[PDB]
Amino acid sequence: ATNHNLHITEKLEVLAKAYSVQGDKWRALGYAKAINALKSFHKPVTSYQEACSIPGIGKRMAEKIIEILESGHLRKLDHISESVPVLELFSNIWGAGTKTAQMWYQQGFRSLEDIRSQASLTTQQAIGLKHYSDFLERMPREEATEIEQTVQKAAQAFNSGLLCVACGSYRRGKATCGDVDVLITHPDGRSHRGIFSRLLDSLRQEGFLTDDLVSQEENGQQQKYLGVCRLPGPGRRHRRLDIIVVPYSEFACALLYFTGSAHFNRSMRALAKTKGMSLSEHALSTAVVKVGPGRVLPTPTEKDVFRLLGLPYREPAERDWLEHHHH
DNA sequence: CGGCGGTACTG
DNA sequence: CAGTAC
DNA sequence: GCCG
Ligand SMILES: Nc1ccn([C@@H]2CS[C@H](COP(=O)(O)OP(=O)(O)OP(=O)(O)O)O2)c(=O)n1
Ligand SMILES: [Ca+2]
Ligand SMILES: [Ca+2]
Ligand SMILES: [Ca+2]
Ligand SMILES: [Ca+2]
Ligand SMILES: [Ca+2]
Ligand SMILES: [Ca+2]
Ligand SMILES: [Ca+2]
Repeated sequence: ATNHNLHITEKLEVLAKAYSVQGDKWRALGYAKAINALKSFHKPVTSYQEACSIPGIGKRMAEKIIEILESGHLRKLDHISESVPVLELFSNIWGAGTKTAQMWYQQGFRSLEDIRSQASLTTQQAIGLKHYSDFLERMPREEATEIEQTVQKAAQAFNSGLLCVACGSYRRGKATCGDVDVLITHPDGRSHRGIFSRLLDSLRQEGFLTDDLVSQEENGQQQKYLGVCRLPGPGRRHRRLDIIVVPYSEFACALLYFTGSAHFNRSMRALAKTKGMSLSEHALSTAVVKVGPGRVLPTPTEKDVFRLLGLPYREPAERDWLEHHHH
């Protein structure tokens, strides 16, 4: 775009973070939409009226946008609770969300050392905690490619016809990635089955996977792996890796889901529901509603899902937000 | 005013 | 079930 | 927070 309201969005984002770490998620959702709407606007907002006219912006947000626009900052930023930056710190641990972070706060911890030395930690959070720094860093797009190639090469050693694709921010074209998302399927509709057993064992053998966060290996029909990998060679960081294995008939919906963004996926699914459909990572489904399951519409490609939702195909680089348009 | 995406693990 | 995650 |  070119954010024409940069000075405004900066400040609303601080505020938004604050609700977000305090656990006030709907409020934080509201801020995020407004903020995207400001960023995409053709010009600096100049009037309260013009602010309210924007979908995503109502009275309370227009008051703020205006106050910032005239007076040059936002009072409310100097009343944010002091606990917020601790709650953010604790929430940046993988596996600890706002509840854990609040529990730790009421136990009086205020730093990661208070966490290590005294807090009770789930298995996941202990892993989250020891890799705190590495997991906060975004990786270059090129390290993501090598991670994906590792997973793919290990998969094709078992079956050369297996399809592997990196999704997430990578597929949306970004320069850096918070974590790598790999989608595996097989066009024969069948040989995706039992992959995780073999694939995980192989990736552990040569030391690439260093920890597992979610991986239900008791289940032969396991569909997801969330864990931690590390490319070989000196000084490499530990990275988050997510792998999903799906049947080929689910490929377009899984691809769409895994490409995201999160906000994009939410809006798509909200749209589907407005049309008596249901959109998931597994399928797009018609005639919903206790509720009734409705039937799967076949969707051999992502274009089919867009078409059935009455939208034009959206290129992966333009899937940051649904309500963001224009070539 | 109530709804705000739909689903998969963990414990 | 609540919590966290994708 | 905003929307229907
Ligand atoms: N709450 C969520 C989270 C993710 N998603 C979907 C499924 S996984 C895909 C990408 O999500 P990630 O959290 O890896 O974000 P991105 O890849 O966009 O960015 P970075 O990893 O931060 O580079 O989005 C979702 O539908 N709902
Ligand atoms: Ca509006
Ligand atoms: Ca966390
Ligand atoms: Ca590939
Ligand atoms: Ca991810
Ligand atoms: Ca990602
Ligand atoms: Ca396990
Ligand atoms: Ca309310």
